[PDB]
Amino acid sequence: TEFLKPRLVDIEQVSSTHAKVTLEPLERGFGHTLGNALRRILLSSMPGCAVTEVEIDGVLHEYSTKEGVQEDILEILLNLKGLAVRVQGKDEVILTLNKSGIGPVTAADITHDGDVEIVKPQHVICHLTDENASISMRIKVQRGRGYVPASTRIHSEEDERPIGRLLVDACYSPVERIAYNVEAARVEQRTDLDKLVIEMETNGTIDPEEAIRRAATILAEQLEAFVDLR
Amino acid sequence: GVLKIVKVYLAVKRRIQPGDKMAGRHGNKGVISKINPIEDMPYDENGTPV
Amino acid sequence: ARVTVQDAVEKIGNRFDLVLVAARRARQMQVGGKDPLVPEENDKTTVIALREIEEGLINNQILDVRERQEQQEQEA
Amino acid sequence: GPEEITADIPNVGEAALSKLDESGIVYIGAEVTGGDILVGKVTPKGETQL
Amino acid sequence: LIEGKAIQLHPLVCAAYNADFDGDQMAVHVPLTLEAQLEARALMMSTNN
RNA sequence: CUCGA
Ligand SMILES: [Mg+2]
Repeated sequence: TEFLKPRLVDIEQVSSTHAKVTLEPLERGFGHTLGNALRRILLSSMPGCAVTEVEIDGVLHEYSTKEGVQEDILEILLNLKGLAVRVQGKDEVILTLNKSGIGPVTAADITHDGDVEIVKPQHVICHLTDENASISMRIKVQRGRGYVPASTRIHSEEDERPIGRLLVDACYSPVERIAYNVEAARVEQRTDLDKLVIEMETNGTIDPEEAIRRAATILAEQLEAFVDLR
Repeated sequence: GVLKIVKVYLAVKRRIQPGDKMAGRHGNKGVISKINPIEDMPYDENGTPV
Repeated sequence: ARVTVQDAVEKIGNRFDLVLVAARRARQMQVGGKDPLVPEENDKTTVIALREIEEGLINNQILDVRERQEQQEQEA
Repeated sequence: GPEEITADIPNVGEAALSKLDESGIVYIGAEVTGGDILVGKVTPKGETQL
Repeated sequence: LIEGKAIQLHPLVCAAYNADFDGDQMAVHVPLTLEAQLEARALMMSTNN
């Protein structure tokens, strides 16, 4: 009776988003303790990238319209919140969009640099209807954690930003939903051992080999205040 | 007795807070009490929170 | 005597005398400048009076004697 | 005397007149908060004792 | 002191108030003096009623 | 006068 320690044994990709990670082996109690202390951290705080500020030329606020587009500009701001990017080198980038001609404006038409990579290129942003009409915007992407609304950012700034720089609400977390299952492990003599199958579902801006390592680094950091300091 | 009149049109956007009256279609009223985190809501065995 | 005032009212006798006695005592520390007897432990001048009452250190006869002796001391 | 809508306002610094334009009326699309001045209007006051 | 815009009440005193949380409103009055502040602690506190 | 408890 000493212990047995788990290990990251298997990772498979159902789709570009859906993944299923197993851990093996566990004892009796720890199969249902780690499986609930890894859902409560992977949903709350995981670092991702999100769109923060959109600046379309010719337009002052978000409650007007532009010529030759189907949606209002507020619908374009609602479309640009669901954009799954991945910034590797820097910590804040600015992307440009330019389009002219009849047809939709997909997310693949953004002139990206070498580091950022729009992972879902079939996204839909706008709809152009006239030949002479065009669109042009600059899009700021930051790195964050959790959910930061627009009122907090407009309250926690002091420099005068120019009229036209619209603000978007930022939801940073990549993980959409996550479940876990505990099945009887396949060990030949220690029969009552358990395994833990964490079933992750996200968008394409995270790696399931890295998310569990971040979510266990956080848990081994927060328990460091319990192991020595009383 | 009036020289000139200026009219200014604001545009307030309002989220939900603790206090905003919500109600169904069958006459069940209510006041929102707490905005939980996502991981505290009861979830079924497929992962979807309520 | 922060949560409930059951300990204090069983010494003075009724609530309407407890209120007047504690309001008289709580003004000698507000602007008179007299020092409290119980340790303060970060409280306003009302709860210090309601705690001085409940430990037998402040009454109506004591609050009359303690100011009449000081009026005689002001006479000297 | 008549009242006037001027960008000049007494007893108020630059921190509130940043969004007022040349003529004294706020720009279209300027994000305002509680207490900020939208139209700068001053009124003449008859002289009082001190 | 809580953030938000709604007076949070204890769930046990609602039998006395006859207050259902379906859009009710309650008024907030402050006592100013030092006698009235002692008539709200020894006479009208909710742990005495 | 219409609405809310
Ligand atoms: Mg009601």
